[PDB]
Amino acid sequence: TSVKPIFSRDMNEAKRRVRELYRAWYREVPNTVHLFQLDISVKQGRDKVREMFKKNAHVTDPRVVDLLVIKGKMELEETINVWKQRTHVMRFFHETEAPRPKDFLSKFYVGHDP
Amino acid sequence: GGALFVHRDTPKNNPETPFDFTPENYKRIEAIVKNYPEGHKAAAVLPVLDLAQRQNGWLPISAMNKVAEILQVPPMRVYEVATFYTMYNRKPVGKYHIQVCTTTPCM
Amino acid sequence: LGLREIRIHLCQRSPGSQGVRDFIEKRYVELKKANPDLPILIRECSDVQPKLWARYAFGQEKNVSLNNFSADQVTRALENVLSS
Amino acid sequence: TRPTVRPRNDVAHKQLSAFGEYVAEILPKYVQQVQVSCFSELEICIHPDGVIPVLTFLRDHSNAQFKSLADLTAVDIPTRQNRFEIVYNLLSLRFNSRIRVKTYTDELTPVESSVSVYKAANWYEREIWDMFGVFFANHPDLRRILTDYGFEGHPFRKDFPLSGYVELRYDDEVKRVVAEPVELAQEFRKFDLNSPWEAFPAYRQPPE
Amino acid sequence: RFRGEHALRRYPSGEERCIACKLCEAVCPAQAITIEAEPRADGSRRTTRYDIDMTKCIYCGFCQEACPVDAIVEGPNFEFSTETHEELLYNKEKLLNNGDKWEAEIAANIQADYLYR
Amino acid sequence: SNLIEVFVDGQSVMVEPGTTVLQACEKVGMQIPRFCYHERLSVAGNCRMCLVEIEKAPKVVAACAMPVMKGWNILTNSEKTKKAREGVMEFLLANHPLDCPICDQGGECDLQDQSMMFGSDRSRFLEGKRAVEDKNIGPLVKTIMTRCIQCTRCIRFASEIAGVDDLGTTGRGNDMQVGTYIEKMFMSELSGNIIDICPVGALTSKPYAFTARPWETRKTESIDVMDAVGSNIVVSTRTGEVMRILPRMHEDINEEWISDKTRFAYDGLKRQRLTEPMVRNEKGLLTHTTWEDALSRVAGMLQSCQGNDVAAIAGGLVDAEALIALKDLLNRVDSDTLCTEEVFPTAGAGTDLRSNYLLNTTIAGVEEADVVLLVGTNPRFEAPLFNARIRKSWLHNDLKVALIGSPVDLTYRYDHLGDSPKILQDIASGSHPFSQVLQEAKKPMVVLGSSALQRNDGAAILAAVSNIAQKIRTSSGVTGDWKVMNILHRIASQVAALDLGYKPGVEAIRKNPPKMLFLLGADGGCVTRQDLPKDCFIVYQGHHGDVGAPIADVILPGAAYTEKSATYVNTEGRAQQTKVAVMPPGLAREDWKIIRALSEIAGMTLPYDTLDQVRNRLEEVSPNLVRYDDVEGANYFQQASELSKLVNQQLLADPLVPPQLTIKDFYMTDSISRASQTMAKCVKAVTE
Amino acid sequence: ITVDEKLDITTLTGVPEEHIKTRKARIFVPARNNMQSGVNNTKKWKMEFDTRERWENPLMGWASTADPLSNLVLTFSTKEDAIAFAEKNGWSYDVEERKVPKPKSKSYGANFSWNKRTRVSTK
Amino acid sequence: AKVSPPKRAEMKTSMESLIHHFKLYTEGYQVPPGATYTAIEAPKGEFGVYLVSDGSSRPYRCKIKAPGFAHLAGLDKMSKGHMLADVVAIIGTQDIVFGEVDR
Amino acid sequence: GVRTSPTGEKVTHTGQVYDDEDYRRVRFVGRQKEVNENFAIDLIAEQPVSQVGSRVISCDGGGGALGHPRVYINLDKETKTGTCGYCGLQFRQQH
Amino acid sequence: PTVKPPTARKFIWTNHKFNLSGTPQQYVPYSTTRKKIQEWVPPSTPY
Ligand code: SF4
Ligand code: SF4
Ligand code: SF4
Ligand code: SF4
Ligand code: FES
Ligand SMILES: [Zn+2]
Repeated sequence: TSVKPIFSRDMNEAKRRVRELYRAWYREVPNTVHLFQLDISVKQGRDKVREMFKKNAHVTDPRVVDLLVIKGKMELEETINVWKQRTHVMRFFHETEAPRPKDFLSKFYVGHDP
Repeated sequence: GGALFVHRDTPKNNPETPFDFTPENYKRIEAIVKNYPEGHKAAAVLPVLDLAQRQNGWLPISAMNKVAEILQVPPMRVYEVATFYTMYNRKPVGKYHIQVCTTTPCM
Repeated sequence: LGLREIRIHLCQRSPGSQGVRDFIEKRYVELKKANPDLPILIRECSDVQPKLWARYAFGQEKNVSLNNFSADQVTRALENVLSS
Repeated sequence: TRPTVRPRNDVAHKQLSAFGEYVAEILPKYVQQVQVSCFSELEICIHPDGVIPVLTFLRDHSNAQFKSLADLTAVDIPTRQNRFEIVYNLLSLRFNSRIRVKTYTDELTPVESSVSVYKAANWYEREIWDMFGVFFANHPDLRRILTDYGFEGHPFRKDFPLSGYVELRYDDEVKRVVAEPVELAQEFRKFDLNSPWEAFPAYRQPPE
Repeated sequence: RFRGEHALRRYPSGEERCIACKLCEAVCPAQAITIEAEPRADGSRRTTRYDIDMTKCIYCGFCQEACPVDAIVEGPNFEFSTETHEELLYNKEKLLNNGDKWEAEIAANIQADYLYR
Repeated sequence: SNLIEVFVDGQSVMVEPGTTVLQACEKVGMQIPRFCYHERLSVAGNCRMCLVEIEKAPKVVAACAMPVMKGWNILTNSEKTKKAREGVMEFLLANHPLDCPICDQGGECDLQDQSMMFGSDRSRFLEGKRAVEDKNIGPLVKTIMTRCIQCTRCIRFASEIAGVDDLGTTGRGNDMQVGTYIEKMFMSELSGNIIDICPVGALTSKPYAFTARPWETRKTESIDVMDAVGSNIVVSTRTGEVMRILPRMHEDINEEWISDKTRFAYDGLKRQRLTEPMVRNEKGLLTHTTWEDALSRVAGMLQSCQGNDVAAIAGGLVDAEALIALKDLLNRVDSDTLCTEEVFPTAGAGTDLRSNYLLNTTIAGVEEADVVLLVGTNPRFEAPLFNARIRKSWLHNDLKVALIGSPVDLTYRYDHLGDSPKILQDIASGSHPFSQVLQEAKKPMVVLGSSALQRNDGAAILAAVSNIAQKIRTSSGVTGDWKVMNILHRIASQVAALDLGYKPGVEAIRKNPPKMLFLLGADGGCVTRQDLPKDCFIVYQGHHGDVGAPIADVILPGAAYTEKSATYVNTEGRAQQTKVAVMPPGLAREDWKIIRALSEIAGMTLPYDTLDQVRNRLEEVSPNLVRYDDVEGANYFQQASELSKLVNQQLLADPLVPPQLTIKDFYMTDSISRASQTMAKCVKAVTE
Repeated sequence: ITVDEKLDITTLTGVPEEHIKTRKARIFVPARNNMQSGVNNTKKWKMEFDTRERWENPLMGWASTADPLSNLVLTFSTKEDAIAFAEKNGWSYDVEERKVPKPKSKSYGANFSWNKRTRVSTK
Repeated sequence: AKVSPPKRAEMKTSMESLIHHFKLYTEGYQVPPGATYTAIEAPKGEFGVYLVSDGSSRPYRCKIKAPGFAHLAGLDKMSKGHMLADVVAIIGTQDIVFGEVDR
Repeated sequence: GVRTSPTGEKVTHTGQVYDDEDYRRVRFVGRQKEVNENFAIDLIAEQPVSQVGSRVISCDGGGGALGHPRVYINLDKETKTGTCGYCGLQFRQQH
Repeated sequence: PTVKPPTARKFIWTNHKFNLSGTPQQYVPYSTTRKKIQEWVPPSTPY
């Protein structure tokens, strides 16, 4: 099956680039949380960052990995600058999403087939 | 249609209205039915119903149902035949029925 | 004892199918004559691994594979489950 | 057919057929299908490689100019082994003509930097990235045009429903605009307007 | 031909000229209309709930063209500036009362321009 | 070899010698516009819209009835044809009212479709436009005959398929009225279907009336209940309601036809529906309360109660899923007294060996059947569709139908062999009446309706019928791989039910009085608080319970079929799954999730939370139920035969009768029908 | 080019929220609306989704939901493309088999035949 | 009559006009499949829509061309040589509407 | 003078009246519940029964080009009043 | 209007009152039609 890979031939260099990206984020979490005057502790923010990485951890195809890395350096490229107000950077956090019951008889107890 | 002499329905007044063939006339009907191949016997609906109008100047719906019974055919075919043809009058007329050709070289 | 019910699954055409079908043909009628109450039951195609089930004692069950076993092996197997 | 119908010309038809045929003769590598709309607009199909060579050609060669890029776009078609048709639509300045260049890609396969021919391609490509997600190799820049900064999901593609997956609102809790899973006051009533009978007999496909 | 607010009309000896035929709802480019029609006592058909969101409404004129009987017509009067987002949503009832408030108005307009349409 | 090359627009196609023109054009994708022709109805020359030109031929030929010799070249778009179509469309539109705003079919009617996509754009002929007196017929069918194009469809259908023969035409020229001449009510099973066949707005649905409109409604695949045929329906939903239900084309079942009771039961879908869980307070009344509160009460009594002294019985309309759920719940407790409303005799191992347990010759085989007797039942009403295909076979390829056990009215004029099980027993013996035809029959069929089986003679009658299938199939009856013996059912749920191991009959409960009883849609009065001793604590779980809810100690408002996406089984064994139309009203959770929650509160938990896992263990009961709209033939009839011959039960003298008789029992039966005001209206319209 | 031949199933996380896990997708060929006769609605596979609850809005009563995917439909030429787009796009699916009219033989003359039971009354 | 609705006088009193009215509103006229790019002279410069029609009633994919979407992309080079106080005039001079640019 | 609920609400020409339990009724506190005081049906019986000495007649419903489209209604059956499907105003054939 | 008079139909308002925004007289929109599903009720007689 042919393909035109993007920045990396194998998952090796993929893992390399995502390591780079996570370095960048872990650099600039404090500068942003101080920059937009967020109320979050740097530790907490960093934890949400590494969480957002862990959510996608199961991917294999290094095309997909590389594309996701493009997404990451793109959004980080927007947060390193001021182009994104306090709003969205908070919007990663969910404060105003009501807690969703994940336990069955609570779901059944309300949602009627969610 | 918009232009018609009389519509075609049975609204009322003759559900049970008595009609009976005459025994000699049953002989006649038997003679008629003998003129068709068996397995059909429905071809006689038109001549028998003719005969009905013959002994009774006009056929009530009880005559239609009655013929349908004699020949054991679904009555809707009897009503159908009664309406589709000009001879059969579904409404009473007088003893003498006057008919004139108004169309063409008579016209 | 304890057996509440016994289930079997075959398919129309396959080696396991022909084997346990033969088992049902010859053995089944007398097997059921033996025990009226136990509701042994039969179903239709499971493409491979026809196997069988036995349910009893508060839902406890055991699962054995009938794949291409002889009607002999099936015989002593069900007699094992029933015997207990 | 005289009234009420557009009069059609065969002059432009024959001419454009000749020109497309010509392009096919000179560029056997990249050219796949060269067709002429019966309303006379030449449209060329191109393998997703020679976009740079083909357009470098169509900007030059002095028997064709196409100095101006009209518009760059794409159409999201499922059912195809390659979802998208990248459609280059060009304007010939010298000859009074327009021809189209169609190329294709799936989601992962990029199309490479049409910028180096036409500067006008600069934003069209970005807009395509944001609204579709076709990646463009070594574009000078890639950012979001027409959508929110934190927004995600490449809306125009049919996988993305009419409304979004989020909404905005404000509440005195956090003193900021927030997001919640989309909730409509009205269902967006759906209509089936497609009637049977194949109003158009010509375009029919063979049944199988 | 000016386009105001959405008055329903009725025949002389008012029949609720609306037949319920759903067209005005079907061509609404903002989709904002609602029609639910239960055959009433007389056996004739009218609408139970005929609604408009003047918020969503773009004031096309399409619902004025599509009505076979000219039940709904864009009013002459622009009379507006409600104090709540509630008040801009119209029941069949509010549209009727809008139609009763002025008709010979609309009768003059339609009687003027029906030669053009 | 019995194939013919005939060109279409110069494109050859190979067709059979005697297929029509319209079919020959269907093969390559041409659909020639048409009216009176219909796939299920014999051909007629009425519509005239089917005209098509063949080159070299001066006159235009009608594509409906014209057979195709060799070498016809059929030019569809040749100018002469298009002029013919424009003409025919014009003459049709000559006399027609302008009802499209008021008319019910406006989003559908083929005069509009074919009018735009074929006929001319502007009419002519000012002075004209005849009108017709409209004629009330049934409560189901609203009738405006002015819109009639007089295309003869309704006639041919009523005659051939419906078999009533009460519709016709009276008149000539402009004036021909299509309908009953005497103003008689026309009502029958399958009669409602006529409103689908009328191509124009002449006939329409009275109860569906003016409510909806085609383009606005969202079609949804679904299945049917209330009939064991596993009928196949598509619910038309509008913004969260059910407007009406359409038969869709399925070849082995329904064809395009649907039963009437099904078609009009949707009104009864929502009338009395139960939206809330309810608990009886010590005052002596049943009131409602918090859902999980009631779940905690029932949970409590079920915790403290065990042994065979706890029971559950289901019936009427229930899925397969919740049957599994309840099964493994009460099995997960102690023991299974679980039952169904019908009595299906189990002596010769009826519960297993599904060969004798269902109808094993699918209806696609009845068209290949030759001689079919019938033991007592009323297929006209029980499983109407099945009767429809019976009349189809009998109509086209000749049949001989024998009825046993009661004179009843069938359309197709059966032979009546008398009434007595002794007659059947004497057919097992070599006694003269009939029974030589069976020896002489090629592929025979014998069908035992479960209703007549509900008598205490059940195992006896089933035994004798099995004897018939023996004396046939053993020697000269078997023509090869083939099946004969089989049974059809009434209530839709029972087949999957007893496939799951339920013990049919209420007998077990009557033997062992429970201290707890569960009810899933059981309105059968065979179980009463009168029977169940002292303090019952009986749970009724269902939707709009009329019967047994007054007896209910606890209410669990289970959802109906249009709501839940469930699994059902037709009497042939085709597994068909319903799909969601509108989520249930009020609270009304899905059944198997109610049982699931009850489990998770109980000290025993079912091994799944989700419908996928549900259907997984459903396969772990029987594998067939995960294979959809696909029937597979069983085997092992003989074994069940020797299992039947083992026990002796004398046959009672009571002459059997189908519990349904004439038309009055067709409607209000099945307990969703008792909701709809519609069914009441047509009932008291027949009683007049 | 260094094409870099690669073999794995294609999946996508670059698309919307957790709906992917819960909802099953449906594949079918919509059966002809019976109240019309014509097939042009058919011939094209479609994809629609498990529906979800709708309620009466207390101000008006229009139906309302959080079901962003409710109103989608995607027309496909062949079923292989349906399963392809379902696999690739990541959410589970269920297929229904296509059905067609069964070929028939209609002979107009059979209306009038001598001994055959088929005969058209009224025609 | 099938492309555009009839006037009411013909609508009423005449059948085919009524039908084509009713359907031409409900369903709307069907357009044969094809891909077109039309361009006109609009006061902001060349304007055009690229229509893509499945044989159907509805369109399928149509991307308008905003002259402002092109002209705006030129500020990078055009404004390179003058300070912002005249970047005002640089933006305003080429006719542009940010309602048209975005779309 | 519309039929009035026990609560005081004015029911409508399609009776919408809220039930004493329904909380939604509170939205009418301090502000009027609007309904057209003139019903439709009440104006149908208002109209006389028109009679025509012909067999089959037309209704434009208020004159040409303004009204509902033409339809010819059949008066043949005289045991009921043939009604227009648009207006609703009856017709008969005189005797 | 006096030189060319209105049609003077019977059902038109004879007031044409003001503008109802604000005040206790104000238009409030609300649902039409009739309930939906007609909930069931238990019998008042015990057992
Ligand atoms: S004018 Fe308003 S109500 Fe009429 S079609 Fe346009 S948006 Fe809809
Ligand atoms: S188009 Fe006119 S008559 Fe038809 S539903 Fe709308 S307002 Fe009523
Ligand atoms: S029958 Fe057809 S053409 Fe006639 S009014 Fe109804 S929708 Fe219109
Ligand atoms: S009533 Fe309908 S089906 Fe019967 S002839 Fe008339 S148009 Fe055809
Ligand atoms: S199909 Fe040939 S006449 Fe109607
Ligand atoms: Zn009128």
